[PDB]
Amino acid sequence: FNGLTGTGVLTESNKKFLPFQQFGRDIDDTTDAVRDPQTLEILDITPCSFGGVSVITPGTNTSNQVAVLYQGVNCTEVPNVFQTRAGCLIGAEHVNNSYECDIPIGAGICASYQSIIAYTMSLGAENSVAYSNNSIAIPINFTISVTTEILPVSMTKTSVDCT
Amino acid sequence: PLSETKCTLKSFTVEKGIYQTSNFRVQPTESIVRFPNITNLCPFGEVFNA
Amino acid sequence: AYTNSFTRGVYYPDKVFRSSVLHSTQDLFLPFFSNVTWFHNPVLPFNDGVYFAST
Amino acid sequence: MYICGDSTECSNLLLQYGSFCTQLNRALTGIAVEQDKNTQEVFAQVKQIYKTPPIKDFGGFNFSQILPDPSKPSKRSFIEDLLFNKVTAARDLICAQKFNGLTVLPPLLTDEMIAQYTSALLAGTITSGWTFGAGAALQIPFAMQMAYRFNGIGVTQNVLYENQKLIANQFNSAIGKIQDSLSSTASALGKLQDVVNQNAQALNTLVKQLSSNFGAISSVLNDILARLDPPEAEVQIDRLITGRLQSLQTYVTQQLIRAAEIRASANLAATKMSECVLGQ
Amino acid sequence: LSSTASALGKLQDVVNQNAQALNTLVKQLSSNFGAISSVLNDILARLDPPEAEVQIDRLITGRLQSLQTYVTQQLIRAAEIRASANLAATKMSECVLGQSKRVDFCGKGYHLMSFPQSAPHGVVFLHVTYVPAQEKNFTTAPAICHDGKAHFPREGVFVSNGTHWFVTQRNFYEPQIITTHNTFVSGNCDVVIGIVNN
Amino acid sequence: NIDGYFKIYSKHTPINLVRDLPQGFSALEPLVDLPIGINITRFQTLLALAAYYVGYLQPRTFLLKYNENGTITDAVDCALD
Ligand SMILES: *[C@@H]1O[C@H](CO)[C@@H](O[C@@H]2O[C@H](CO)[C@@H](O)[C@H](O)[C@H]2NC(C)=O)[C@H](O)[C@H]1NC(C)=O
Ligand SMILES: *[C@@H]1O[C@H](CO)[C@@H](O[C@@H]2O[C@H](CO)[C@@H](O)[C@H](O)[C@H]2NC(C)=O)[C@H](O)[C@H]1NC(C)=O
Ligand SMILES: *[C@@H]1O[C@H](CO)[C@@H](O[C@@H]2O[C@H](CO)[C@@H](O)[C@H](O)[C@H]2NC(C)=O)[C@H](O)[C@H]1NC(C)=O
Ligand SMILES: *[C@@H]1O[C@H](CO)[C@@H](O[C@@H]2O[C@H](CO)[C@@H](O)[C@H](O)[C@H]2NC(C)=O)[C@H](O)[C@H]1NC(C)=O
Ligand SMILES: *[C@@H]1O[C@H](CO)[C@@H](O[C@@H]2O[C@H](CO)[C@@H](O)[C@H](O)[C@H]2NC(C)=O)[C@H](O)[C@H]1NC(C)=O
Ligand SMILES: *[C@@H]1O[C@H](CO)[C@@H](O[C@@H]2O[C@H](CO)[C@@H](O)[C@H](O)[C@H]2NC(C)=O)[C@H](O)[C@H]1NC(C)=O
Ligand SMILES: *[C@@H]1O[C@H](CO)[C@@H](O[C@@H]2O[C@H](CO)[C@@H](O)[C@H](O)[C@H]2NC(C)=O)[C@H](O)[C@H]1NC(C)=O
Ligand SMILES: *[C@@H]1O[C@H](CO)[C@@H](O[C@@H]2O[C@H](CO)[C@@H](O)[C@H](O)[C@H]2NC(C)=O)[C@H](O)[C@H]1NC(C)=O
Ligand SMILES: *[C@@H]1O[C@H](CO)[C@@H](O[C@@H]2O[C@H](CO)[C@@H](O)[C@H](O)[C@H]2NC(C)=O)[C@H](O)[C@H]1NC(C)=O
Ligand SMILES: *[C@@H]1O[C@H](CO)[C@@H](O[C@@H]2O[C@H](CO)[C@@H](O)[C@H](O)[C@H]2NC(C)=O)[C@H](O)[C@H]1NC(C)=O
Ligand SMILES: *[C@@H]1O[C@H](CO)[C@@H](O)[C@H](O)[C@H]1NC(C)=O
Ligand SMILES: *[C@@H]1O[C@H](CO)[C@@H](O)[C@H](O)[C@H]1NC(C)=O
Ligand SMILES: *[C@@H]1O[C@H](CO)[C@@H](O)[C@H](O)[C@H]1NC(C)=O
Ligand SMILES: *[C@@H]1O[C@H](CO)[C@@H](O)[C@H](O)[C@H]1NC(C)=O
Repeated sequence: FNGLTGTGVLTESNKKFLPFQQFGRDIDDTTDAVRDPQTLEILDITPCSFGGVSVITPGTNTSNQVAVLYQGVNCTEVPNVFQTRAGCLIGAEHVNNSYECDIPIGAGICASYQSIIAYTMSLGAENSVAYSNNSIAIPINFTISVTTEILPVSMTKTSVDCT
Repeated sequence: PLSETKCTLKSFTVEKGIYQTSNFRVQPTESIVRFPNITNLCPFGEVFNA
Repeated sequence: AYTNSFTRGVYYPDKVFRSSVLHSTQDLFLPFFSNVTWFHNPVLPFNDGVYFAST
Repeated sequence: MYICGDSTECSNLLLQYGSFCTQLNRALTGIAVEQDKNTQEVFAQVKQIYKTPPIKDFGGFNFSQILPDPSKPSKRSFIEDLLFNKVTAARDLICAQKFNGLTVLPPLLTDEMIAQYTSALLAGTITSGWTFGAGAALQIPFAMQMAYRFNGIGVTQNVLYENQKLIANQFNSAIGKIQDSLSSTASALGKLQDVVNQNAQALNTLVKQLSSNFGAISSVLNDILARLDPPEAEVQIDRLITGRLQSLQTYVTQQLIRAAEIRASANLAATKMSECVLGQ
Repeated sequence: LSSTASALGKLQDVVNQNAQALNTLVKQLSSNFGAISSVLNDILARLDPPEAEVQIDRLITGRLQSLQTYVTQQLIRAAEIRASANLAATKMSECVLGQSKRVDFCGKGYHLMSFPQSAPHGVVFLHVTYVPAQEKNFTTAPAICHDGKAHFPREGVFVSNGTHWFVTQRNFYEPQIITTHNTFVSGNCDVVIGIVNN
Repeated sequence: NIDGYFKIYSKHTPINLVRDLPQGFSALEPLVDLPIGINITRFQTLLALAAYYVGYLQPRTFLLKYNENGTITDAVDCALD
């Protein structure tokens, strides 16, 4: 603009600069607005859409097809499609059913193989226990179950000669 | 994308999961230089035309 | 003579715009609650910068 | 992008600096997955999502203060709303990004799912007692659950039924008192407020660090590239890369330490849930 | 355990993390951190002492940075495994050498004995727990009064199969005839809400 | 003076006091800058037909408050107390 150099998408905004102020600044000290020196109109600057790309795969041992997630961005501007609070999904078909979360997408969405379906994860099977101020439930039989849990207690003792 | 996942994992077999990959940017399509108006030109006239 | 400058001498140090933000700066300023000379003439010194006001 | 964005020269100059940019992403991804595991571990203990009966003959006890509010859009349980309002984003449209490569990922479980989990735990505790934490959920009149919990501490059952009228009033008044205390006291939620403040402080110090000079002639990559020649720029750019990278290392290490202590806290919270909520 | 894949995922995770950290550490040895070359022998054969001292210095500082990053992360991980080992020791002492009353500390359900088994860099427990099933539900009453005095059960609960009233322990349906031998009295039956005659 | 630039700031305000500078907050917005490139060490006032004041600046750190409209009305003189 004058010496202010940067990259971003521009837009006129409602901010009211004083007559002498040339450009705005953010709380974190990043440029946040600019005054056009020809027509003196106040512009607003937003960073160009960037985000990380993730690959959702059921495993090569299962199938060589995957679904891709573009974090954060909007499907309208990505150069089956499904917009989510976590990002844009492509290659995964959204279904209204719910299931146990196979692998997590984010914001309550999970994906799993079937052809890669994306669904709102189920917290569990619902049931209402027949509560009453008068009735109690007692078990007439029992089962013995053996559960196994694994804990690490140590790790390889490595020494690196610094010199 | 599957091949890129293989490359980033450095394995020809990938187990079930979600993996990350290099990010992307909406590339800038042009440059925009916006210096203010030209004014108060130097008085070169007389030296060259007096 | 002398008079006390209470909370005057604040000036926008740069051409930047900040909204609702609290900023910090290092710059030449007139310290708050400082002595100021009352004048009705002579040639003053000029250290690096001065403050002036008039009724 | 954080160390130096849109600069091919600096990108190359950093390329031959090693595989650091992989270790940091790996550590942060591990931290994120650990956060997901923390929430799942604390809350996802019930197998079946129970739900409270429509009718509320709980022997005079009054859980309306803690049970989910049907009228509310969020279905949060009145007190939960007070908590959410007291504490200081992708809230409306996805905008969790900044000019410098810093992004925030969303949690696997949204607040609605956490609220459903806590509602299931409340319903199980109210109707079935501590049985649902062991096997099939066995319903039992809540007055009788309190009778058996009295017997646990070492007071005969009769001490309850005779005082049931008074005990119900004490319980309800105490719950209302908690509501009022949370509304009034200022530093009540300091423990959560401090973690959010610490994370915001870490991010802000990380971003403000970009404007630091680190002994280079300027703080902007494009500025340096413009004003000096390629080799002098390279030696100047190198100083910026080292400083930026060291700052990022410090941030990652601080995050790892903080995540370790938060994991300890989450493990303690999971133990408290499992023991005191699902049992006595 | 034999069939399921990733049954031992936690020990695998520990080993994978350690091996990955070492692999990164050795890989960093290949990077030149801006020096002329990433092999000290190459620099020493190529350059004179005073000039080589610059390249050697840059290489040394880079390698030292990588090594201290590695050791810091290793300390973090060691603290994590220290916490895990403390938890494992507590579970050993409380659930193997005893019977944990604290619920769900050792497996779902009410806890019976437990058995330890060794794993390469960890321990595997086998928690034997008592889990009820086949739940029949009855009607109950907090107390029953008889001759004007209220009776409560010494241990167990009152239940009726629809026509007759019984005392049973809470965790297993064993009905018994209500006698003055397994109940105790406290006052008359006006203050008790929900009392029944019998 | 700044390494060749001569800066001038100013403000106006009507007051009731007649003794000396009143209290209240006043932030000086800038006027145009002059790149003269020549030192200054003295100065004196032109007069016509008496009630003016003079202070001297000093290096110092401050905390400045901006409101929603970008105007400054608050300050902390960081060595006052
Ligand atoms: C810079 O020059 C442009 C072009 O002459 C000016 O734009 C004009 O501004 C007037 C108002 O002063 C408008 O009525 C015209 O419609 C504008 N025309 C165009 C083509 O822009 C602009 O105002 C000048 N600004 C400065 C600061 O000198
Ligand atoms: C309690 O549960 C056990 C386990 O299901 C029952 O034992 C089974 O009984 C059936 C019918 O006699 C046999 O066919 C099975 O072989 C038994 N299983 C085992 C593992 O031995 C038992 O009958 C149940 N008791 C009650 C009273 O319901
Ligand atoms: C000096 O005089 C020359 C010639 O008279 C000027 O150049 C001409 O200017 C007129 C009016 O702008 C143009 O229509 C012609 O096309 C120009 N001709 C040439 C050959 O330049 C010139 O503008 C005057 N001033 C200066 C500074 O050179
Ligand atoms: C449970 O307690 C709540 C308040 O703790 C009761 O709700 C109040 O009811 C009274 C009488 O109808 C109203 O005047 C209040 O406005 C209510 N308060 C709120 C916050 O809604 C509720 O009635 C109690 N339930 C029972 C069964 O006693
Ligand atoms: C992706 O972008 C679209 C629009 O580009 C968002 O949908 C709405 O679009 C209309 C028309 O442009 C706007 O007036 C609305 O404000 C937009 N919605 C919102 C919430 O702002 C769509 O919401 C975007 N994706 C996401 C996940 O928000
Ligand atoms: C536990 O009690 C419930 C409630 O009485 C039983 O379920 C009811 O069974 C009757 C059978 O005549 C039905 O008419 C009701 O519609 C049922 N109600 C509900 C809410 O399910 C249940 O059968 C009892 N438990 C067992 C194991 O039988
Ligand atoms: C509830 O239990 C009582 C006691 O066992 C049952 O009454 C007895 O039933 C047996 C078997 O039919 C008879 O041999 C006895 O003569 C009955 N009376 C007594 C005093 O034992 C009663 O039938 C049970 N009720 C239900 C609905 O199962
Ligand atoms: C369980 O709740 C029911 C319903 O609230 C109670 O039944 C009421 O008992 C009173 C006793 O004075 C009667 O006046 C009502 O007519 C009954 N209502 C119905 C619908 O039957 C029952 O007493 C409660 N039982 C216990 C043990 O608390
Ligand atoms: C249970 O026994 C009590 C006590 O007898 C009954 O309550 C009253 O008892 C007095 C004295 O025995 C009688 O004169 C009344 O007729 C009884 N009834 C009432 C309503 O006062 C009670 O009715 C018996 N049954 C139940 C279901 O409680
Ligand atoms: C900041 O500036 C805005 C306008 O740029 C002022 O808002 C006006 O306030 C007055 C008084 O309340 C209203 O009558 C106007 O409708 C508002 N809008 C406009 C466009 O004038 C505001 O008062 C200024 N000060 C603060 C502290 O916000
Ligand atoms: C691949 O899948 C098959 C079928 O489920 C299974 O038998 C086999 O063990 C799997 N192999 C690997 C390496 O996971
Ligand atoms: C899911 O439900 C929506 C309506 O909310 C409907 O438009 C869509 O066709 C449904 N798709 C599936 C796969 O059920
Ligand atoms: C400066 O002002 C203070 C406060 O009124 C006063 O005590 C002091 O004597 C003054 N000194 C001078 C040199 O003006
Ligand atoms: C100011 O005076 C110094 C000597 O004290 C001189 O070196 C310098 O060039 C002068 N600068 C200006 C702008 O007058």
